[PDB]
Amino acid sequence: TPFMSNMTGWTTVNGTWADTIEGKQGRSDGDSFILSSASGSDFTYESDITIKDGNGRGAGALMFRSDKDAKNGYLANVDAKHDLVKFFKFENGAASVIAEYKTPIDVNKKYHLKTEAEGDRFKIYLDDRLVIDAHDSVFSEGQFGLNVWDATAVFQNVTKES
Ligand SMILES: OC[C@H]1O[C@](O)(CO)[C@@H](O)[C@@H]1O
Ligand code: NA
Repeated sequence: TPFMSNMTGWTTVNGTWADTIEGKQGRSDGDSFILSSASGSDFTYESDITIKDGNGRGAGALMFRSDKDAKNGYLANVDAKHDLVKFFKFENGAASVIAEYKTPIDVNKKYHLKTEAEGDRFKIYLDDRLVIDAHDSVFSEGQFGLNVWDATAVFQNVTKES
């Protein structure tokens, strides 16, 4: 098992998801999603994320407090195309952004993305540097997942602690 995670029940919502020696690979034009059967309310959730060459060289994301369809929930991402770390939400099937931090995000560079969620408060860390501290009260609990946007991206050491 080349994909390292402490979570299981990984079930594709859409896009294409496969395990490689670099970890779990997602690939789509636009947004796509894979959900774990694992669920949570307050937690730390993290992954190594690498944007590969291909598609639009866009983004890879943690997803959390997600509904069963990935139509509602929170994401934190690294976006190579836009040079952004975004904290955002889907609500009623569409995305809107809560906070975003500007920094160069390079293709083929491994980033460690960490989210700490506690009640309505979220702290997002990029390679251990705190970059976003935000509030949003829309979702309190749900499934963990992963997302890519206009990208091929690879996720490794995907872990939850609570
Ligand atoms: O940064 C990429 C992300 O940006 C969004 O357009 C939200 O602004 C999402 O659809 C996509 O996953
Ligand atoms: Na970039």
